[PDB]
Amino acid sequence: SASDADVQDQVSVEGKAKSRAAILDRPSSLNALSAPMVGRLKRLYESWEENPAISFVLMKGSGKTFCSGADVLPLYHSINEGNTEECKHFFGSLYNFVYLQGTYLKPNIAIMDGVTMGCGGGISIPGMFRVATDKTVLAHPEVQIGFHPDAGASYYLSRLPGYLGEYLALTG
Amino acid sequence: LTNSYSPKKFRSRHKKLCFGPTTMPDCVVVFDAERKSSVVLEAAKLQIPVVAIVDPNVPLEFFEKITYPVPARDSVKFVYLFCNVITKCFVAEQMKMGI
Amino acid sequence: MIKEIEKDNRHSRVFVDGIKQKMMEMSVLLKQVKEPGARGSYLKDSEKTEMYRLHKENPEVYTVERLAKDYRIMRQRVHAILFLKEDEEEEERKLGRPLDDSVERLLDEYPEFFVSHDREFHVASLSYKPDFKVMPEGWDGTIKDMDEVHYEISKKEDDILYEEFLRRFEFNKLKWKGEVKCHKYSRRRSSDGWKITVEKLGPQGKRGNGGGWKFVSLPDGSSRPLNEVEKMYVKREAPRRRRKIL
Amino acid sequence: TISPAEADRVVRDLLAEVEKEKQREREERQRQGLDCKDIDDEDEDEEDYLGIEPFIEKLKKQNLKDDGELNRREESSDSDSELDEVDWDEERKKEDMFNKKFQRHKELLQTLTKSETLDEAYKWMTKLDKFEEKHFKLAPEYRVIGELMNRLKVAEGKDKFILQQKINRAMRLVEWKEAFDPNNPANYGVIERDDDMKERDDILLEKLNAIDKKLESKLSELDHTFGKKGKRLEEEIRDLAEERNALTEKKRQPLYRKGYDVHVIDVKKVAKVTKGGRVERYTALMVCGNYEGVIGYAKAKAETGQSAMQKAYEKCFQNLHYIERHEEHTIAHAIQTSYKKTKLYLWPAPTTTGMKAGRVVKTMLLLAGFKNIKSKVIGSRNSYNTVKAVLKALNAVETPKDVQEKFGRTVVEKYLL
Amino acid sequence: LRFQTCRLLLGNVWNRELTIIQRRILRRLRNRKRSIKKRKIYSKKYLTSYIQLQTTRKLSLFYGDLPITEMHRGTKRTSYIPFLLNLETRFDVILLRLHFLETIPQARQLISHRRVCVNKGMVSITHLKLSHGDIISFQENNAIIRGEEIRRSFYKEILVEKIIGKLLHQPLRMWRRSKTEWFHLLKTKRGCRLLLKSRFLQQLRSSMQEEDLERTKKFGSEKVCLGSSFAEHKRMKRNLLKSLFLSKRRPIVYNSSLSLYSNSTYCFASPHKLTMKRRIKRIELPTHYLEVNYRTPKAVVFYGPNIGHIPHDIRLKDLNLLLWSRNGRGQNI
Amino acid sequence: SWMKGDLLSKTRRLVGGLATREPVWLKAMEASPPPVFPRSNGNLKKI
Ligand SMILES: [Mg+2]
Repeated sequence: SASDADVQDQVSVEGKAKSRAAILDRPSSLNALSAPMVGRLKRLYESWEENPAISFVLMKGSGKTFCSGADVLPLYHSINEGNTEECKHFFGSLYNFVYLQGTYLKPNIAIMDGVTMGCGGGISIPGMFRVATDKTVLAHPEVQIGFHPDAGASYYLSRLPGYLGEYLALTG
Repeated sequence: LTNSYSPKKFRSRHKKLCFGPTTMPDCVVVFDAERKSSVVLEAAKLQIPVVAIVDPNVPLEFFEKITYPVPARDSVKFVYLFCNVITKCFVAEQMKMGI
Repeated sequence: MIKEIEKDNRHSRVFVDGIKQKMMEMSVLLKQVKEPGARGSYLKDSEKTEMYRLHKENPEVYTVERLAKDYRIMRQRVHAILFLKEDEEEEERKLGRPLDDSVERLLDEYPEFFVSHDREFHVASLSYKPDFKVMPEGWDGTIKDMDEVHYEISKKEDDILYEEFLRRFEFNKLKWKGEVKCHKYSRRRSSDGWKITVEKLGPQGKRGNGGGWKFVSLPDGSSRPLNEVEKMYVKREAPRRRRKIL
Repeated sequence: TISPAEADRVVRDLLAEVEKEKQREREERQRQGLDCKDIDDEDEDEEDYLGIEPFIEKLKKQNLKDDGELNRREESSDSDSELDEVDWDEERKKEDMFNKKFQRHKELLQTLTKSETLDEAYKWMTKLDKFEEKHFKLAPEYRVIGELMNRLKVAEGKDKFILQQKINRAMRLVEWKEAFDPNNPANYGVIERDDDMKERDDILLEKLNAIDKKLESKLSELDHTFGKKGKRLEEEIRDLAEERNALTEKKRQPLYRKGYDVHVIDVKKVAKVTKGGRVERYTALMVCGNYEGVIGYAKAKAETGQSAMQKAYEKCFQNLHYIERHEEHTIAHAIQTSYKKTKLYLWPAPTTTGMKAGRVVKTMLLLAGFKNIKSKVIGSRNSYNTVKAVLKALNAVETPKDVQEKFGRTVVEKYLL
Repeated sequence: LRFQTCRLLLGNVWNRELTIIQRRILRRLRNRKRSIKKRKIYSKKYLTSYIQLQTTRKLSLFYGDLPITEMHRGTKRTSYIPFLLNLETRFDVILLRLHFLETIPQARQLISHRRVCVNKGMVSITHLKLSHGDIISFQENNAIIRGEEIRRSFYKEILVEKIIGKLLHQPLRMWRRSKTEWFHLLKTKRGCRLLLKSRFLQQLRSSMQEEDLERTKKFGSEKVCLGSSFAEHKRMKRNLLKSLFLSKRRPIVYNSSLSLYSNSTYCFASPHKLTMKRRIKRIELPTHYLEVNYRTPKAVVFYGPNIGHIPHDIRLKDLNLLLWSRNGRGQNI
Repeated sequence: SWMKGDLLSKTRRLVGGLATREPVWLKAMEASPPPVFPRSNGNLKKI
């Protein structure tokens, strides 16, 4: 259509010989996901899984940031204007996307060339292959904001050796 | 290689008599930098993979038929290192089948 | 333990003895699938006569579409079967003795002695002309199935073929009855003269996409709308917006 | 089969049966009144239900006109099956190959029932499983069609249509793979002689290895041996070399492939001048193909017109290319290419057009497996350059899959849009 | 006239009865055809001239002596598919397909001599094209003769062609002796119905059923059964192995299960067997586009023809030099 | 021959269409493909 041109630029698609790579392109909010971004990524990954002509898929971020998390300021304004359905639809979409990534039928590869916070690790770290650079920083500052490590962060943090998951989640 | 079934004849002390291989090889590892032999051309003619170490002054015609180029200067240490990696990898694979 | 391994011997026997009937039904499926829509079965005359009496005793429910769905043949074939059965029973009514069925019983009892190629449903013939279009890079969406598109094309062509067959066959049936002249020496003047079929040509006299409106204007000076015979003539002389199929 | 006496018995019994049925029905009607003028003189003499009496009078007189051998086999009237011209040796070989494999399976079963240790039973069942993986293995393509045929018998409406089309495509692909598998040795020939193949090669391999070891042992001692002992070692080495040459010549058995068609494009008479006259030789150019996308060509030179064709026939199967077709009848797009001065144009066509080409191009495309193509040759019409230009054009065509891989996008047929 | 064309085409293109001299000549001609089919590897003029001309001559003799090449070059299309589909809707072609007569010249005789009706319109156009909806019938003064002819023709194609090849491969002179006794049965309506109600023809029905079962295995038929019933064929060996472990750690059942396994793996993996005895050319019923009531007789057209259901005796490899058809899909392409 | 592509792609295209039997080295080449490096503009910078 003619109405989607912002989201097409926000989530760019790169094509290769037998692979497709989704590139996050939000420099203003440092690649913070929105409900349109999560819905578009869900449609893209569902179609790439459905296609037999694609062998594996990839996720990259553009700039100095991979993903700083999700958009909480829009949820804050939506709560302040009274309704909760936007927040509910955002959370169900994000958790459905994480579940699809965790039960994805093809190889998925996540490149991490920068900072990663919140659900930015939850969309990638259940993946089949995770590549980390020297500039990669992974942290969980949800307790300072008053939220919990959602989007499957209670899975891979809990399955760390020792009590390291408790340490990292509590101390950020 | 392209004619590995041609007859041979005994003559004298010569440079000693040797027949061809009974079995067609699956890979050819070359240590020819002066290009004295036609082994790359024959392997390209007969569709056989070639592992060889390439000089900076290799011709394009010889280069395009090399499947696995290793860009280096073939000093004695690097030739030893190359052959050592090859031998250790092959014997480690051989041990996995109990042999 | 011995009962558990006895039941397994019975369960292996019930496959080993019935291995051949599976090959019979699978041979029928292979004949159905090598030429799609072929039914592999050779519908018989006893089934035709059951179809005729079954349609005659209950026309309003056991209609032609129901008969075609039950007996897995074409609706054109069902119409031809019913018309020929009515002709047959009128022939036997005129004769007073039943007709000779020696050929028909020969084709009936021994279907493996001949070759038959009857068809269940219509499958369209496509031209596989190479013509493509490259999608954008950031595209999401499921492309259609070629079998689905072939199904849509075949359904559309079957509808067109069915209505064309009806328009030809009803006209031929009442020509068989005898309401249509079809001779130079049987079109004679009435006592008052000839009737005419006046057509309103031009873009303002258009009855729709295909032609112009029509009326009669009888020889006495009066005019009337069309009858059903005239309406059939109007329908059968119109142009058609398609290439010639079959 | 049925004996002539049995065939006479049945027709005499059937005539006696119709007579006895007439007699019993006449008596049954006579016992209830019912005078039988419809049984007499209507069922015996003047029925004539077919019009067979002229044929009776003709054949009865014709059956005695001449004499000869009453038992002589004569040629069949409704003959010309025209496909039954099959080399029966492979047919009578595969039956006992299967019989031997089935007997071996039976002996493995009868050893497994007679074992006594469960470790030995594990060994025997492993042996049986390794046997059934090599001689009784069902290809994985068949279980897909098995599941689809399970859905087909219960699907109706649109679903029957979709399943019938998909199983038709699967049938075509499995039939093609079975008929042209290169791993199966039953798809090979002996070419006029200029699982037994594997062991026939293996015994030659073992003999060659033994001869190599003996030759190495004698060559090791020739350096230190001097004199008449050296001379007798030289003679023994020469005899071994003659034997090994004779063994390595035998491994050169050319093979053709079954189902392939081979045609002659060109036979020329070329001449060379010497001081004693003209030296004349022959060259032949031949093409081959399997109607399913594989095409090859060869050129050879001999002294006679038959031997040139024989040499090119031997070498025709060593340079084989695969060509991609669009829906098994035409090329993906129009293509123009030139080889030297021979410029060649090819254009695709809809499905009911036919092939419009000259002799060389038409033969090459027919053997490759194309069905609806128009073509034109512009410039020089040398046949050998025409063959080369056709192979250049057929390999320069970009398929939609190739565009898909090159650009990373989706390539969709326009009628599926 | 016509048998000289068998020398031209090296086959049995003459549909009349052969004498002994003609059979002996035909043996040599078939030997010559067998020798020609071997030497195709050394011939340059094979595809573009020889086979094309032989198939053109065969089509000309099949359609009753018509200029096929001239009527095709009149149109501008290369492939023969629309020309042949259009040719299959001619009047005298349809009269041959319904088996109301024997030959295309006989149908031309009846149509030209003003004796066949279409929708009760008596027509005399031999080249008349029939669409779907047309009704073919005869004249009431000729109906009894045509019905007699149809009955004789079918009950003699069950005899002079059908019983002669099936388990009765007798010499020609023995069969000419026994054919009179086989004729004399067919003189009566009772002798026909008794011939139909017999165990002779029931055995010949069953043998053809098994032969047609066996011919299906060329297309990998027996492996479709394995793909259908792959679960139970695994459970049979599963039961045998579980028994062979359980009842051996602690033999009539062993022999029964071995016999069952052997029977199943024999019937599922025997290859296709080919015999010297040829399959018999049956008579085809054109039920895809014509509907017949054989009593009167009457026919009604209800569909178009198919290119693959024309009853010709030409190989597909030779005919695809003219049709250029993508065979296998079941469509008219 | 007249096919296009390097050794692995040409051999894969040949063995897919049942033209040649499968060579032994095909599986090892598929498990360990040859290396690739990006485009370089033909310019060497003097260190
Ligand atoms: Mg010129």
